[PDB]
Amino acid sequence: NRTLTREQVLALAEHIENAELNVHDIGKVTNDFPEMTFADAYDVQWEIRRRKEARGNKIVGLKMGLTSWAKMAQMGVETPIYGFLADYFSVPDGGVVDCSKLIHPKIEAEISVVTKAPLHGPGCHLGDVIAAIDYVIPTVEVIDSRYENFKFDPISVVADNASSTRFITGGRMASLEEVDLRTLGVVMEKNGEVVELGAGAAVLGHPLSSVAMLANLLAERGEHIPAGTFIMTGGITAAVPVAPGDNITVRYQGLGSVSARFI
Ligand SMILES: O=C(O)CCCCC(=O)O
Ligand SMILES: [Mg+2]
Ligand SMILES: [Mg+2]
Repeated sequence: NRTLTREQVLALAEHIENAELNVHDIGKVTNDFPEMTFADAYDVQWEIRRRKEARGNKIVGLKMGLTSWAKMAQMGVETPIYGFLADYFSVPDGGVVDCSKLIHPKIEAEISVVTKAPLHGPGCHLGDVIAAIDYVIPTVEVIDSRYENFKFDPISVVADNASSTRFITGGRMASLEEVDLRTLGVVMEKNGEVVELGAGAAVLGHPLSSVAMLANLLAERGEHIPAGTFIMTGGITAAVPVAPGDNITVRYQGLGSVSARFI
C-alpha cells in the first residue's frame, strides 16, 4: 500500500518541513506524486517527526483532524486524520503569537485530554478510553497548512502533519468526571465580539470517541497512545483567520477561558 521509495520519503519530509520552518507555502505534493497513498503520507509525517526528535524537540502530544461529518465528506475520506505536536508549538494562556512565523493561520477551539494509562487499538471503544483520561484542557489550535491558498487534498495534508503549527492551552484543567465533554459549550470571541461557537459533540459525537479513533488509527502502524499523552481531540468551532493585532478569548462552559494576542 506504498508507492514512494525510501529516498522520496526522506526528501519529501525535508521539503515539507522546510516550508513550516522557513515560513513559505508549497504546491500540494500529490501534484508531483499523484499515486501517493495514505501510508506514504503517514510515512512522510512520521519522518518529519523523526527529524524534529533528532534535533532535540520533544513530541508533547497528538492531534486529530477532520473530526466532523462535514469535514470528512469534503475531503472524500471516511475517517479522521492525526498529526503530532512538537514542544515549540505550545503557547501559554494569554500569550503572544508571532504571525511572521506563520503563513496563513486560522484558529479552532478544541478540548484536549491528557491520558494516565496506555491505549491500544485495534478495536478501541469509548468504554476503553474513559478510565485512561487524567484530565481535560481547554485548547485553541492555530492551524496553518503549508499548501498555498489551502489548495490541497487529505493525503497531502497528512504529509504536512495535518497543518499543525501552534496550540494555546488555558482555562481550568479538570478531571474528566467533572466535565461533560459531549455537552461542553465553547464560545470564541475575536476582537471583542462573538464569532463562532459549538459543543463538544461536534467532535465525532463525543470528544472521547476521537481518542478511541486515534488509538485505532495508530494501531495500523503498530503504534499506540502511551500514558501521559496530550491529545487535541478536534475542532469544536469553525476555523477563523487571525492576523497581527488580533485578540482572541475563547470561553469554555464551566472551565474559564483561553486567550491569546497576535502580532
Ligand atoms: O482539523 C485539523 O486540525 C486539521 C485540518 C487540516 C486541514 C486544514 O488546514 O484546514
Ligand atoms: Mg527557520
Ligand atoms: Mg484542529
